[PDB]
Amino acid sequence: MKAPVRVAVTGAAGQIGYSLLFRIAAGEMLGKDQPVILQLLGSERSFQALEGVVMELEDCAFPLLAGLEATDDPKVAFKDADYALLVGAAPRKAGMERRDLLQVNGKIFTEQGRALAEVAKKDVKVLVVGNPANTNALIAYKNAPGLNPRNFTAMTRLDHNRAKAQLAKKTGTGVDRIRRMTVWGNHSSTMFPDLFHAEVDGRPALELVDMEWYEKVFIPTVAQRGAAIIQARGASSAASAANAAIEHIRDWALGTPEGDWVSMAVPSQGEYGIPEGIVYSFPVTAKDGAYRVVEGLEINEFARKRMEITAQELLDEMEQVKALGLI
Amino acid sequence: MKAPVRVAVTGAAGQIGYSLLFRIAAGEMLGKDQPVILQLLGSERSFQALEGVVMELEDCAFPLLAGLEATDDPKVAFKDADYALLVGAAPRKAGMERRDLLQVNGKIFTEQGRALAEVAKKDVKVLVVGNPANTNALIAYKNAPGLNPRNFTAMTRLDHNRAKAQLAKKTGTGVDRIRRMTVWGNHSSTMFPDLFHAEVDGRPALELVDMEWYEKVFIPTVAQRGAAIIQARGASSAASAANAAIEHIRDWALGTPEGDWVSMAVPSQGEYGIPEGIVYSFPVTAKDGAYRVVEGLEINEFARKRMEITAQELLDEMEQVKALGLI
Repeated sequence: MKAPVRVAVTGAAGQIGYSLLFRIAAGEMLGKDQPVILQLLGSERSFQALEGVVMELEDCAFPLLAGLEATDDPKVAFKDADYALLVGAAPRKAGMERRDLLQVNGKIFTEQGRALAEVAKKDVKVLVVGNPANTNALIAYKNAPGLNPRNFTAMTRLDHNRAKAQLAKKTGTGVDRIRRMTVWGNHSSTMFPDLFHAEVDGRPALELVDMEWYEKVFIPTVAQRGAAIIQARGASSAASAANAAIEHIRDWALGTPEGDWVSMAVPSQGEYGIPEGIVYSFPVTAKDGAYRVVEGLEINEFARKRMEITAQELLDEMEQVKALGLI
Repeated sequence: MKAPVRVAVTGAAGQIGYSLLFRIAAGEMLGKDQPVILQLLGSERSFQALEGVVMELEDCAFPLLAGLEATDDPKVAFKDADYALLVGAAPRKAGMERRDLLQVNGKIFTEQGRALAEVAKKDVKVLVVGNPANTNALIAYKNAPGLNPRNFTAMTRLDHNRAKAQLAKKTGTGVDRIRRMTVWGNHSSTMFPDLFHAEVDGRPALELVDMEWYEKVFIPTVAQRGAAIIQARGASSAASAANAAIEHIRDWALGTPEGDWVSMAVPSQGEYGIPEGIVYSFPVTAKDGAYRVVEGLEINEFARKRMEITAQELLDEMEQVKALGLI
C-alpha cells in the first residue's frame, strides 16, 4: 500500500555495507510494510565487487526490495533519495597522516554534501557512519546549502548500544530492560557514556553499580570495545556497526519508545551550552521523522567535565577542517 | 512472549555465521515474538574469533536474545537445542582428495549427529548447510538413530531463491510474484531448477519464457551463480546463503505461503521414485515444524531426465559413504 522510499548507501561494497544492505532490504530499518529502492554508491575500484553485492541481494528474493541500482556517481545514487547512509570514507593508506586523511574525507563529504543538496529529496534524512563521523557530517551539511542542517547526523548508536550491553552484563539483567542510556559528544575516545539518568528495570543505574566501576571500568571498556572486537576477530565490528546504523535510522523515522531516548550526534543548537554547529551526540527522542534533544537533565561536575572535553575535541576538529577551507 | 527456544549454530565464527547470527537474534528466523538462545559451536582454532562475534552480538542489544553461549564442545552447543544449523564443514587442504574429503566430513557429522541424538531436544529441527550438504545430512541422521530422520535436512533454498531471482529478472516482474519454484536433487552442479510448475503473477512460467532460454541460459546461470559471486566480490556468497538458511528454517517452523511451496532437501521416502534414504531436494509445503513433499505433480521427460541424473549422483555419494563405513 505504501509507495517505495529511496535509500542511498555509500561504501556499499565494504564490510559494514555487507552486514547492512540485506537487513535494510528485509525491512528491518523502515518497516516490514515499507518497500525500499536501494541506490548503492561505490568507487570505480570496488564497482565489480558492488555488482557482486547486487547479485547477492537479488538472490535473497526480498519482497520489499522494489528497486536496486549500483553506481559510482553520487548524483545518481542520491537522486530523489529519502534516506542517505554515508558509510564510505577515506581509506587508511600507508604513509597517510591524519591531515592527509582529513583532506581526502574533506573532498568526499564536500562532494557528497553538494550532491545531496542538488538531487536528493529536500527532506532527505542523512546519517554519517564513515569516520571521523561527527566532523564528516559537519563537512557534509556545511556543503549542502539549501538543506536542513538537522537532517544531517552522525552515528554514536553503536557506542550507545555497547554501553547498554555493558550495563546489562554488570547488573545481570536483560538489555531490553535498560533505558535512558546516553553517550554524549564525539564518536571517539572522548565519548562520554552517561549513567546518571540511565535506568535498569526502572531503577537508577547508579543504585546498582558504584562510581568506581562506572569511572574505571565501564567508561574505558565502552571506549575500547571497538579495539576488543578487532583483537578478537581480526576484523572490525561491521555487523554490530550495521545494526547501529539501522537502529539510528529506524528510531529516527519510526520514533523512540515512550519514556526512553537514544543517542544521536546532531548539529548543536546550544543545548546544554554545547557550542553551535558541531555535530554532538545528545540524548534525543524522535517522532514523525523528526528528533528533539532531551533537555532539562541535571548535569553534575563529573558529567559536565567529560561533556566539555569531548566538545573541545570537536571544536578542534572543526578548527582543522575550517583552516583547510573545507567549510 | 513464547518460551525461549535454543538455536545451535556450528561454524559460528565463519562467513555464513557472521551473516546469519545477527538476523536470527533480531527475530527474523522464528518471529518477532520468539525469544532465542544462541548456542554457538566453534573449533579450538576459531574460538578467539567466536568470542569476538559474541561481543558484537551483545553490542546489538537485541531484546529477543535471551541467552548466548560459545563453546568448542558439540554436546554443550547442542544441549536442549530446538534447532541446529550445521554450517561448519571441512576445508580442502592443498592437495587432498574426494574420498579424503568424505573422511573429514564423515567424522564431523558422525560426531555432531551423535551429539544431537544424545543432548538435543528429541524433536530438534536440523538443517545442514556445510557441503556436501545432502551427504553430510545423510551421515548425520544415520548416526542419530532415535531421532526422527525427517528432522534432518540439507539446504537447496539458496539455489531455489537464485532460480526465482533469475526468472523474475527475465520476465521483468517482481520476485514476490514468483511462485512454485522447485530445485530438485543435490545441492551441486547436477541440481535441477524446475520451471514446469512455476508461475509468474499466476501465469505458468513456460508461457513467458521458452525452452531454449530455460535450458541454455536459466539452468547454467543458476548453477554457476555461486562462482559468479566469488568472481565479482572476491568472496563467497555468505549473506545470501545465510538468508536462505533463515528462510529454510522459518518456512519450516512457521509455514509456507498458501498455494505456494519451497525447496528442501530431505530424506527420501520413495516420492517420485527417488531412492529411499538419500537426502533429496523436493518441492514441499510446511507448517509448525512439519513438512510434506508435494506429490502428484506431472513430471515430463525433460524434468525426469535431470531428476534421475542428480539422484544417481546422490546414490553414488551414499555408496561411497557406505563403503567407508560412515553409515
